[PDB]
Amino acid sequence: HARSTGSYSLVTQQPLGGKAQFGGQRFGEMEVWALEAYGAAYTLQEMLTVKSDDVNGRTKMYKNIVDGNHQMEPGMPESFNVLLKEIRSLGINIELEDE
Amino acid sequence: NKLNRISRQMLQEMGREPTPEELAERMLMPEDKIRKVLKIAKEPISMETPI
Amino acid sequence: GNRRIRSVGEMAENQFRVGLVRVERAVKERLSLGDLDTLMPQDMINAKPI
Amino acid sequence: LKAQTKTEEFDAIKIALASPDMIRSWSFGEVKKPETINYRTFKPERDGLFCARIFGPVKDYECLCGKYKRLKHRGVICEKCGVEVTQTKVRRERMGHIELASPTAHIWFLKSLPSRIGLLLDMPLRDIERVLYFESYVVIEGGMTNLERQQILTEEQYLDALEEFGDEFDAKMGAEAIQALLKSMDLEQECEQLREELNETNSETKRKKLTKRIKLLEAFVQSGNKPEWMILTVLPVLPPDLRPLVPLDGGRFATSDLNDLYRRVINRNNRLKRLLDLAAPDIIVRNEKRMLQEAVDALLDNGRRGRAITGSNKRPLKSLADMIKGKQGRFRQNLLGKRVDYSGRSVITVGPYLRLHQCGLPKKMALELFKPFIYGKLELRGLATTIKAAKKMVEREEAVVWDILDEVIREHPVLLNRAPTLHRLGIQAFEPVLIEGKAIQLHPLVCAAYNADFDGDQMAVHVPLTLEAQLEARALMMSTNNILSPANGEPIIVPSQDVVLGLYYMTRDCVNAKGEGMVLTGPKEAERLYRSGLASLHARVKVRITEYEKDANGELVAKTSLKDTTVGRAILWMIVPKGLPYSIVNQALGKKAISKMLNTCYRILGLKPTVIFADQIMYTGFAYAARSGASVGIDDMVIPEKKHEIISEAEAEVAEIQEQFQSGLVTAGERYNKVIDIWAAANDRVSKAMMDNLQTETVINRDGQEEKQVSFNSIYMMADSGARGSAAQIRQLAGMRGLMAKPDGSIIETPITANFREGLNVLQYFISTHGARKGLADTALKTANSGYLTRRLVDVAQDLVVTEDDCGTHEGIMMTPVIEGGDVKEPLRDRVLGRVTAEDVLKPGTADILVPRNTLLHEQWCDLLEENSVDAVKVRSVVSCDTDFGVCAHCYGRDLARGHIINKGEAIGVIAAQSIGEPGTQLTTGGLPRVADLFEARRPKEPAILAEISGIVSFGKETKGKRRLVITPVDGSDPYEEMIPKWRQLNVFEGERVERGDVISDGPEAPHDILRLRGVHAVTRYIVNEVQDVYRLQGVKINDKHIEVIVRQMLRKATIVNAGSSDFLEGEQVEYSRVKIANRELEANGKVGATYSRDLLGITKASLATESFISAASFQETTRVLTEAAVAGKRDELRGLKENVIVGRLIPAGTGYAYHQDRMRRRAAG
Amino acid sequence: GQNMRVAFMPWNGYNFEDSILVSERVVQEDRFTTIHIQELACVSRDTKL
Amino acid sequence: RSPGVFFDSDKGKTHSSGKVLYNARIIPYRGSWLDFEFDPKDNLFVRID
Amino acid sequence: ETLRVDPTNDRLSALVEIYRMMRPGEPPTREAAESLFENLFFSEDRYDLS
Amino acid sequence: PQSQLKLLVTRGKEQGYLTYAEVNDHLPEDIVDSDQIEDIIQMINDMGIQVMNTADEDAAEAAAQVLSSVESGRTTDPVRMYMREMGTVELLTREGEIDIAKRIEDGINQVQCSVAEYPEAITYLLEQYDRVEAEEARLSDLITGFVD
Amino acid sequence: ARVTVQDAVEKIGNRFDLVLVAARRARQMQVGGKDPLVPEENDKTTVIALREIEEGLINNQILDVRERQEQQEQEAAELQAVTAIAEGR
Ligand SMILES: [Mg+2]
Ligand SMILES: [Zn+2]
Ligand SMILES: [Zn+2]
Repeated sequence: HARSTGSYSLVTQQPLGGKAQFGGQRFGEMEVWALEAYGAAYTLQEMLTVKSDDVNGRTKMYKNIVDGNHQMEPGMPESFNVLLKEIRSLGINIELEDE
Repeated sequence: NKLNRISRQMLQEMGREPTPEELAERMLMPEDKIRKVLKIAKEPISMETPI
Repeated sequence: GNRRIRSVGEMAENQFRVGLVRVERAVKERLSLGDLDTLMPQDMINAKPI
Repeated sequence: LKAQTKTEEFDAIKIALASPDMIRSWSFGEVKKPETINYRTFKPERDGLFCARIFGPVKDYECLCGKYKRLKHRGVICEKCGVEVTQTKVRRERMGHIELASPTAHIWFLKSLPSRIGLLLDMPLRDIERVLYFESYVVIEGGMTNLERQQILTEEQYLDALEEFGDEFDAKMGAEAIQALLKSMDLEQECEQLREELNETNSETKRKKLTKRIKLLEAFVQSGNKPEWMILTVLPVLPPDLRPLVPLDGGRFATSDLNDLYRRVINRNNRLKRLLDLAAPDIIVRNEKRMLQEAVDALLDNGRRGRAITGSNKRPLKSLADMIKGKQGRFRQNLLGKRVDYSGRSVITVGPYLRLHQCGLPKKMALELFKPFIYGKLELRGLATTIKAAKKMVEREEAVVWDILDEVIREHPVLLNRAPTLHRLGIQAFEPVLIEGKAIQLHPLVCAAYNADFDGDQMAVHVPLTLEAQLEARALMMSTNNILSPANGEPIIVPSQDVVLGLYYMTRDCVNAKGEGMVLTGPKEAERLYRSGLASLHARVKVRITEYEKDANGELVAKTSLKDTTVGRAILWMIVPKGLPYSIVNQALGKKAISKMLNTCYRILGLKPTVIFADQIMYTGFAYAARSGASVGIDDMVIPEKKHEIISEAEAEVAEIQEQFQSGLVTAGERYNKVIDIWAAANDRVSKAMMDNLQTETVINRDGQEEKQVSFNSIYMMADSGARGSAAQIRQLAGMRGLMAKPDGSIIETPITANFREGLNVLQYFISTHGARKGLADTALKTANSGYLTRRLVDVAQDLVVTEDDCGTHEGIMMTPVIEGGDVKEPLRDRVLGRVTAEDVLKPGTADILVPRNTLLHEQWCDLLEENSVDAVKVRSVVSCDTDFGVCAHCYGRDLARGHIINKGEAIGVIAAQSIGEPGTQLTTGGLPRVADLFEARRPKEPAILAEISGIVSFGKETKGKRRLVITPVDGSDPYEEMIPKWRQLNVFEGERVERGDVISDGPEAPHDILRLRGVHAVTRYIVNEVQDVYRLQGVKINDKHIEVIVRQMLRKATIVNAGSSDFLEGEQVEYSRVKIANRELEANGKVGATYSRDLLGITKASLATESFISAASFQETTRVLTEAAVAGKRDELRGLKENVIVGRLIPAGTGYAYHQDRMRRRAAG
Repeated sequence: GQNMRVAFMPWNGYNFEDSILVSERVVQEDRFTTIHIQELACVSRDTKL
Repeated sequence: RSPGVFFDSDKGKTHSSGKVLYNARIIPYRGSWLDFEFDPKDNLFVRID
Repeated sequence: ETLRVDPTNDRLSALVEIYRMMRPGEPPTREAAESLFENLFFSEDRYDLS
Repeated sequence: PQSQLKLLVTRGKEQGYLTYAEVNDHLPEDIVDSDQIEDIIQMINDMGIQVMNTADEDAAEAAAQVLSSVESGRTTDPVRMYMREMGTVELLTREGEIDIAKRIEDGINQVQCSVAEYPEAITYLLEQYDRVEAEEARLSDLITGFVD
Repeated sequence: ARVTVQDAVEKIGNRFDLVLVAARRARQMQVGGKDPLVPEENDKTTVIALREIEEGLINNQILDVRERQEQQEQEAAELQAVTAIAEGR
């Protein structure tokens, strides 16, 4: 199996095969530890932000990939944002401080 | 409810069940409605339904 | 010797039994308020349960 | 400069209680109706759970009614239906709310066993609930009459008390009562009273709870939270897109259960409003209020209570807390796993032709993976008009695109990963080589690191998109950049099986062969002699070789001589680079020697030579192994000729003992043991028959009659070289196999006489079955055990990362060889290798400094220490490092994929845990659970008690439950008397003196005791030595370092003893404490600095302590953590690995370490 | 399955772990060839449109 | 497990007393379980299901 | 000794305690205790060893 | 001779471990709840865990557990508290219904008579009917009909 | 290709800073503001940058100096343009 950019899940935006075109491989916690043991932060950030959970980051990246510019403008992963809303839906006020 | 009523006798009376267009003849209305009515009436499936 | 083996027939008999108890409840339920000679062992017993 | 308002790159996070108005701030409208959609035109009904007016348009930049459909009109609020035309994504953002008719308790705060309302009010739970359900009245601010403030009453009691006092007395019931309670409460006054009451009465029971509660109170005050907010006025509604009504095939819909729940809440609330306006009797409105409470509670956390079920479905509907928690243990999305783009996977193959730095990548796979790159390049050179045209081209697979792919693949690395990822080497970067086929070709030498067989294991590929990811992949994750195990310096690139049998068959000698005794100018004509069939590959021959040495200062010295060697070794020498001695290839070349060759090559010539050397070694290995014609026949396994006889004699033994049992000379158990022993001996006899016979039995002649050497028999060559097979397994092939044991344990006397070469009759096999099974079970389970251990270990370490460079402490631990029982169960050189010296050590004579102060001890240095007779070296460790909140590189050590000292910012906790847990599959009191118990600090079953204080001791009192031991210190007082249960046999001499930490009894010792009584270094030695005993017993190499960092994490906490700054019994960070006292030793009070006591915490307990609540909310129990953090208004500053992983930004380590550094400095500054 | 001529010997590492090295004669003779049958369906449904 | 009566021990681990223990269990094909079990005080007990 | 640990006295008392054990939280009834206990192991409907 | 909950606690501590079944029956006859256990396993688990590895602090994990033992009556489930709260109200007697209804009549007729004694209550009706015949309103929105 | 970064690591000792600096340089080349300091073998900007580190003609100091110079290279251009913005007075 192989995938570059396929379909995406509605609830949380994450790679999901809907066409029999398969969803991406699952990057687990142990793999994250593997990237953590290596000094590679950017590989990890792009792994769990732009390549996967960032709804803006994925397209904003794709345009750069085709433009011939390798960068990332990560933003915030949609999962943690959903978790912000889920926590904040309770009597719990969660805020992002400073600047 | 009426449509549910009609399906009662014809359940074993027709050997399986009345044809999808048959209960429509019992009704006093355009009879094509059976599809649509039988459709929209269905409740959504819980999205957390385990597979 | 303390371990018993079942098979398809036995289990199918169990499930069919369940269908029969859930249909039994309905049969008694209808036989509660029933009229005399009008209803027959059709209107009570359904297909869908079994 | 004005700070900012609109979105920037935020720092930290804050969590707290929500105000009704604060809640209304998020809300862009109130949802007044349970309705969702119109049922025909599926558009949302206005102000309902799904609404365009409150939340957002159903389609991008398009008003609901359809008045303004143009992308021009944007900030316009339509006249017909108040809906601002904007992207539909804002239907995933905007919140909502509901105004509750009656107050409602927040179930998380009500029941989350710190019942927060309860312990804030000092009011028991059952009273609060009895009030909430209107089952009794509760007083509020009872004034001065007859009654306590928090006192609860009943119907009659309330009526009576009311009749007595109309005013200056107050009572309510239900949620309103609890709200009034909380609101009326003044924290300040309560504090003022609690301090005095604390000061007056002296009792442990009193002031303990007193001080705990005042601490809680002042914490709640500083939080900013106010009690009222625990009682819900406004109930926020989650955005519709996060609880979708989206349609499906066949016209059917599907939706989240949150819609059902919210619908219930709304309906019951509205009915409550109506019943209020209709003036219903109390019996009704109360029931409606209780139903509302139930509805809200079920909406928030449905875990508690009776778990309401969704419509038409038995399964309980999933609530918001169940949305946050998720399931499958503790997993919050960024943890359990995430689907990732630009990736793939497939079955893998060999590809021995590959260089170590590359891997075969299937054509189609590489095409699909690099698709955007291919588009970009295609329209970059001008082969394609536009991106669409590029798509159409590669979709047509026109012949050109392939070459374009060859361009984008060249310097662009890819990531390879296997399923059981343990150590960091589980993922390795390679350079793609286009392959015709659907299988991934993986370099053989890497098969060791992955633990990947070729029996159908699958591997996955990832693409390093951004520039930084490519460079991270090449300079870190690259195959060739990691040639060494992070656990220990030994090479992981060590040749596996075919290759080592190749070099073994090559480098070896028989007694007589072609060209025996002749002489040749060099390796060139040696190989030239062999390849022409004139000279045998293995023959005793003197040849002239030129070996170099770099022993001159930074310079290679050349020398040449006549060496007595074999043709094969001479041929092999052509590969060996530069300064390596010929001596390394003049041996028999086993797996260990072939490993030490590569190792020495690395510690001498450097990285590149070691890499290319390794490659050539693999190639020649496979080559000569192929040429060798090594096979395995049925006659290759030789059964001892004397086997049957040994069988017969032991079988005489069993009947001798049988006849003895028949005559009653021996008992049953004794007979059993005897027979079992004689069979157990027979096994070893046959084993050491077949071993000799399979070993030296080749008898051949050189010019004389006879002579004998090591056999050229195939299976022996395999087992001996280290290719595969072992004396145990060969034993099971030729000689009899074991004395198989039933499931119980009562090993069956009659062993398995027959072997595999012979036929196994029915029984024998039937018994072999069991013994096999369990074996399958353990190797399968201990997988899960190993994994779990790794998890606890990375959880206890994690954020620990090299931070400072050199702390500059003289402190360290004393390193000596282990010297267990007989000679040297582990050397000194190994223990001190790659480690820094604490202080300059000396020769037997002094004023002579060989190793000055702190210098990394490498191969040469350790060899210098070996030259001299030095028996011990003081070494700096991670456990003694003075650096707060991390480890300095100077103290840590060297070991890495590179022989150089550890880099600044490398995360050592993760690799420590990984290196400890990876071999843990190979582990079997003893075993892996022993390791677990060790790291958990658990007190043993029947422990030994150490002497509490030095000085002469005596046995006091008499027998009741214990016989008291009274200690008598020479100079000091003797308040210490320990009551030791006397039914346990003692050790200590009643007439002799015993030092503190002596043996007052035998048996295992609790590490807590070792820490407290003996020392920090004593206990840090105990742990490491015990766990290393467990590992080394199984033949596992793990450097002391990793275990030492785990220990450092274990002792992280401490308990204060004296005072002058912080509270008495507080468990707190040694880092925090030491920082505060070292800061308090000067300035401040002259010295008010407080004493403490270091504390040992089990790994699973030490993992519990984390500053970041986002981190804790992951692996711990989510609800309790969120609540407990929320009431305190805890502000998560991030700073750690896990939290930054969750929030999805660069890890505060490795490459991102610079970022997080700079930023951390910019913050809390000008 | 199909029985066949097999030789035990390392062949240039291509048989490295458990890996199998197969002659072209085998794939040519079409003996190990397998036949698969896939059932694909197309659904003509009813939508409000 | 076959329907009928079943006599077990639970020796060792129970209450770490080494006193063992003894329990009988009546398992019907269909119906409620009838359990009988001792305790360290040698007092016989009964539990349904 | 078991009898010494027995809180009950007569048949009805024991039936009440058993009914309260099976279905707690709710008030017992004579007909309910009898019905339950007889319907557990003694009923041809709810019980079979076959 | 009595106090229940100590014993499952004090035993659970001395054994160091208790099966998930061990606590269920050893629990007092007071708290039988299913979701009761859910948080109390966490309670006993941080202080000496058996979920069939913890915090050695204990202390408050007992005092609060005893607070949960005193919190063990009212099973909540508002169906219950309702059925019971309404179960207090006494049944009506055939004559009592007539009594209550008569009281109703007295009250409502009182407020009606009080309305009729207000001059503005008259004038308003007059002006409203003046609006009705002026086509500024309808007859149905003023009167439901008189007696008739 | 560059098989072993050992020499590049040798130059700048941090080895993470190697990745960072080489990334900066590889960016200078990839989206072109600049051109290689060593002959391009068809090696992509990654490997070219690494080579540039190996030859010791590229590192944090050098890059920072060059960029700081360029700030004034552009500052000298707008010298008339921005001083023409006296309208702020
Ligand atoms: Mg395998
Ligand atoms: Zn509109
Ligand atoms: Zn240090």
